[PDB]
Amino acid sequence: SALGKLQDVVNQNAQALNTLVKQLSSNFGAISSVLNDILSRLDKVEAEV
Amino acid sequence: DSFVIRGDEVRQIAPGQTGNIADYNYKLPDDFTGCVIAWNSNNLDSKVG
Repeated sequence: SALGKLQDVVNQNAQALNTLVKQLSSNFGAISSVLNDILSRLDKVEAEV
Repeated sequence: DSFVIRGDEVRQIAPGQTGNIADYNYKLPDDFTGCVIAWNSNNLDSKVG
């Protein structure tokens, strides 16, 4: 535990990138989070929305 | 731009549509600035037989 002041700086920067990547799975209220899925389900004007 | 069409297919005369009229007869651009005006012409354009 004594060296943990450097280890926490490593941990926060790993957690920050994992949070940034996990947010690719979110819909944000869209029909899907997968971009090719949106473009397969819907025609151009609705897919753009 | 002027033509006769079937009353059902008038919906294809709009930006970002797909179908036999949209893709094989008359295609509007997605960023269209304009007005689409239609009227029924059964008294002019139909024939007995």
